[PDB]
Amino acid sequence: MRGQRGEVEQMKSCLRVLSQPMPPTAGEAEQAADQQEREGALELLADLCENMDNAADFCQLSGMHLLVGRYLEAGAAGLRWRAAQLIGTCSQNVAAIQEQVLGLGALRKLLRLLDRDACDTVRVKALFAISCLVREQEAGLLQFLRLDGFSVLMRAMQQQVQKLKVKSAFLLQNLLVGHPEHKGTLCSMGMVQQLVALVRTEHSPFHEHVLGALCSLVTDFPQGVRECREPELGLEELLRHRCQLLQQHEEYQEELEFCEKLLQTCFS
Repeated sequence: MRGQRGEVEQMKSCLRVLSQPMPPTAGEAEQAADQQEREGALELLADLCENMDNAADFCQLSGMHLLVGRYLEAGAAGLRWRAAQLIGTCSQNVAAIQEQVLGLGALRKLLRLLDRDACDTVRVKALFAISCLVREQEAGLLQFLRLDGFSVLMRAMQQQVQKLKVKSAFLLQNLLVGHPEHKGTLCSMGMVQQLVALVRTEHSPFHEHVLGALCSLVTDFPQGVRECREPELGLEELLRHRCQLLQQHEEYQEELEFCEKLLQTCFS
C-alpha cells in the first residue's frame, strides 16, 4: 500500500465504521448518532483521498465497492452526498480509478441522484462525480450517452437552482468541445431546440454556457446549422436582440462572442 502508516490506519478505521450494519432496531437518538459517525468517516476518507496514493489504497481496500453498493442509496442525504463527493475526489484525473468506478455501475446510480434526489447538495455532488468519470474517458461518455445522461443534464439546466444549472451547462459545454463525434446524436435528440428555449428564459450567467454549447453544435456541422435556421425556432431575432443587450456590459463579452459567431455562421 502507498499511503503512510498513520493514513492507512485512519482509512481502515473509517472503513470499519462504514462497513457496520445500520442499527438493526434503533430509536431516534441512536440513528442520528450513528449517522454522524458515518458522515465523519466519509469526510476523513475524503481529506485523505485528495492524495492520489491514498485514493488508490481506498480502491484496493474495496472502498469503492462499499460506496457504490450501499452509500449512494443510503436513506440519509448527508450520507449520499458525501459518498458521491468521495467518489469524485478519488477519481478526478486518475484514469485507472475512473475505469474501476465505471465498472462498478456508479454512473447509473449517480445519474439517478442527479435527476431525482430531493436534496440539492446530493444533486450537485452527484454531478461533480459524473463530471469526473465522463470527461477524459471515452467509455464513460459512451455509457453516459446510453444511460440518457444528456437528458438528465438538460433537466438540471431547466430546473431552478442556479449553482446546479450553471454546473450542468458548464459540463455540457465541456463535453461538446472535447467530443465532437456526438454532435449528430445530440442534434437528433432536439438539443438545439432545448438549448434555444433556455436562451429565452431570464438572462443570467448561465446563458453564456448554453450559448457556448450551441456554438459547438453549429461549428463544422451542417445539421446543427439547419436546426438553428428552422423558422419556428426564432433564433435569429433572439440572438440579434441579445447582442444589443450585451454590447455595453463588458462582463458579458464571452456570451456576446458566442452570439456573434452563431449569427455569422447561421444567419449570413
